[PDB]
Amino acid sequence: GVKLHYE
Amino acid sequence: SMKLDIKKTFSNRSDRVKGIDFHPTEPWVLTTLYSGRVEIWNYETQVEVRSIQVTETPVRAGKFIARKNWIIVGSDDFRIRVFNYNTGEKVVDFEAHPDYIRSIAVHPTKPYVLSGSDDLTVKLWNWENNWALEQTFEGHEHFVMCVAFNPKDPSTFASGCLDRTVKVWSLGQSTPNFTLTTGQERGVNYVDYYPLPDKPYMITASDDLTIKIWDYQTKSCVATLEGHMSNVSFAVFHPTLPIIISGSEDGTLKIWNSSTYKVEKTLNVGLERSWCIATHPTGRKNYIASGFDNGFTVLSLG
Repeated sequence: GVKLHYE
Repeated sequence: SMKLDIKKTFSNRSDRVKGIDFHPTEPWVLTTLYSGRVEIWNYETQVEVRSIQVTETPVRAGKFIARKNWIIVGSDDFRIRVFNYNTGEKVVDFEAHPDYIRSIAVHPTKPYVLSGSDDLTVKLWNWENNWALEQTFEGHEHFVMCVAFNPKDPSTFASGCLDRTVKVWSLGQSTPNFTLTTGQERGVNYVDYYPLPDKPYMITASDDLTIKIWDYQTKSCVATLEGHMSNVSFAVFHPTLPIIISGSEDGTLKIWNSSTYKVEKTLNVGLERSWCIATHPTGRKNYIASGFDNGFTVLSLG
């Protein structure tokens, strides 16, 4: 799934 | 107005630095990297003290526990690990949350560690009780991005969350003493306490480009600091100088006057996006350090 604040 | 005499003490390039911390008595800085590596640098001699490939995943959180000669680190593989920095020994290694660890805070006197996670919780660990999970704090509704003890009353702590709130909690109690509805509509990435006894202040930073100052007794917003041009990764009060230091995905550090709340200096250190901050805990040389996409820098102020 999409992970916010991935960076 | 302010006289700032900013000197670069040491900078080195590395993979993206997500966590950073100063040792209180040795001239060392810890960096934790997106590559899964952690580094301890002596910033006076400019020599690496120790480094460890901890994991293959990002290590977003790292702190010294100087009274135990340890570093503690948390990573996207869900695990807390502790290493003795004199020997390299791995003291403990356990799954702390079922999701990313964003932030670790260490109690100033008791053997307590807090971890904040994408699992929506903060957890309290006691290293003098076999690293027991002593408490889980539930109530946030999105990723917990930052945890910090109140240095003047570390029976309480604050969590900052992408649910747009800060919650302040008491150890041993299951609901927040209060929740600050920050009005930072893209979430809270960072929360910090003003460290001196004269002001009961906290500070929050957001993807909405703002920094806000809060009085934790009145629960009111004292000031909003605008000027960053992309997500604000952190904002802290300096322990000895009357300034706030913030950093952003705009590539800058900003130093703001802590009485007028106006910007005093913008620094582009040339390492692309800024992610993390540390202030030397005794105010030695007024040192600060920040971690970026392309490395870290240690600066002496005034």
